[PDB]
Amino acid sequence: LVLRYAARSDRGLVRANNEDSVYAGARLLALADGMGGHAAGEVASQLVIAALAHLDDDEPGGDLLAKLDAAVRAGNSAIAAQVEMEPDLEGMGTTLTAILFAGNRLGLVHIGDSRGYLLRDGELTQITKDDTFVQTLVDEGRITPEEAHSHPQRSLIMRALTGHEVEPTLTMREARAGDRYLLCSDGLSDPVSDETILEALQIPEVAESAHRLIELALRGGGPDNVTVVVADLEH
Ligand SMILES: [Mn+2]
Ligand SMILES: [Mn+2]
Ligand SMILES: [Mn+2]
Repeated sequence: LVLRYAARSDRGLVRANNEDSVYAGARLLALADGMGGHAAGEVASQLVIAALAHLDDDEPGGDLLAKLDAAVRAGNSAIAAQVEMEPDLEGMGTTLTAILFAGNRLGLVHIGDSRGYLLRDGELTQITKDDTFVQTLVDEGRITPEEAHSHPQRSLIMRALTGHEVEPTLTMREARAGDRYLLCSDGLSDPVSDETILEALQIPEVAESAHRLIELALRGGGPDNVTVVVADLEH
């Protein structure tokens, strides 16, 4: 199995700079939505993606999940070390969603409100859980999935890599030929619904699909940095 991918990142129409970072290679897809004043979010997302990049070089083998886990923790430690060197960066952090492929298996690591999706046999499923305030309220039965869509704090992030102790979610999944994956920052999914994302993901060529996702986000106002990685598994 091989990966045919397209990655696209845009500042949007509002923000002064782009604090999303993204990696896409032969076996690793990774997306980090950074935050922090004075472009410190660029630093956090860069540091975490750089720590994961080496996972692209070799077949993971036995402990694919432990290797993903170690890379994420190494990125988180790099943030802590960078804050030590320049204490004015305190507060900076980033989400991370990444998939590492190994034949008919993949490892998924996730923290924050970036998203991973699978499109398989015409059906779209979100394979990550949002660390947002509305997700906390849904888990407690305080609101319904429907009221979450209009809640003023619906994009509010509750957990991220900030250089402190963290436990990201690690999942092993089955991967199939014909699958299409999407990684995205909340700059896509805040303005664009899953119904619309699905239509864009059925565009045959991966680069045209990714372009369309960015276009739709910008048509919804482009309030945030928007980043996507669209990838196909083929024979
Ligand atoms: Mn950001
Ligand atoms: Mn958000
Ligand atoms: Mn964002």
